[PDB]
Amino acid sequence: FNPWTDAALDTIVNQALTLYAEMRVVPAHHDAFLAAIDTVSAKLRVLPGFLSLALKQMSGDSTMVKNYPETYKGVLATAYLDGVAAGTQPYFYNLFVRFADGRAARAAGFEALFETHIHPLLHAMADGPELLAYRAVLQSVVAGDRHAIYRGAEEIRSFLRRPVELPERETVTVENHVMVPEDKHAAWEPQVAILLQVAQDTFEPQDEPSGVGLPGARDNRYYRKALSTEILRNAHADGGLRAYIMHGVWESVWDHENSHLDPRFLAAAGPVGAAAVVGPVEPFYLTRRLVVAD
Ligand SMILES: [Mg+2]
Ligand SMILES: [Mg+2]
Repeated sequence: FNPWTDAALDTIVNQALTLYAEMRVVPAHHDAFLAAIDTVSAKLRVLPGFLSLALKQMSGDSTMVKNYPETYKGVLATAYLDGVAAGTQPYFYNLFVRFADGRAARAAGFEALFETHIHPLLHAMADGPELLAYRAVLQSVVAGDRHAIYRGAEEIRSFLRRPVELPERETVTVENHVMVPEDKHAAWEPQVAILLQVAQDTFEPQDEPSGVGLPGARDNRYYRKALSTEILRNAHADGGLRAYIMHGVWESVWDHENSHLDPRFLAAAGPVGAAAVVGPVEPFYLTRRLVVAD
């Protein structure tokens, strides 16, 4: 069940494809792991049809995605960073490798690169047990930012060529993970797309003069607009379930959490959340590497 093999990759084509991994890395292997990612990204960036690569460290967990009462807002905002600072958790890293189309993805030989450079570092200490990675191939269904919604294959490629999450900007990424019944997913996708209009348009206070909003805080309901939103579908159903990630980038944890309290968002998300039979789980991430094509 490896979706990164030649054969798996043969089965898919004319749109952006993301090779995607969720990994755990222990401190003893961390420096080597980042060196390995840098070795791998140098090799990938020069390949035909390569768009971007993002390495994101899980930093906390959204509570407002669950619609807990506002007293719980942001209480796990930095909890994963704290686990690294306590040594109680490994590093959790997700990797996004975006290609122009299936031919580019297929040609890239990513599985080999991963096996050579990254796989050997994904073990605990003794040496110890292998920490298994989640692996997927993901399609970008629809995407958007503060100015426009991107629906065509080429418009979405272009969006993926200019990621906003440059590490030095200290943006906060969210990945809202859900599974929808496979027999419902086609009908559901158009409902999800209204979330991109909400993301493009909504902020608090609504009259903020720069047209972006004010920074969120624990003690207010303000927020700046999302920086970017992208709907990722797993290219392969998991039997009767289809996995999605609503991939968002925000200026801060508080902007995100406060966005979830806005009645405009709640009204639009209600119907979308109705079809989710697993999740939502929506962690926070910091972008540790961002690499674009040469
Ligand atoms: Mg090139
Ligand atoms: Mg969210």
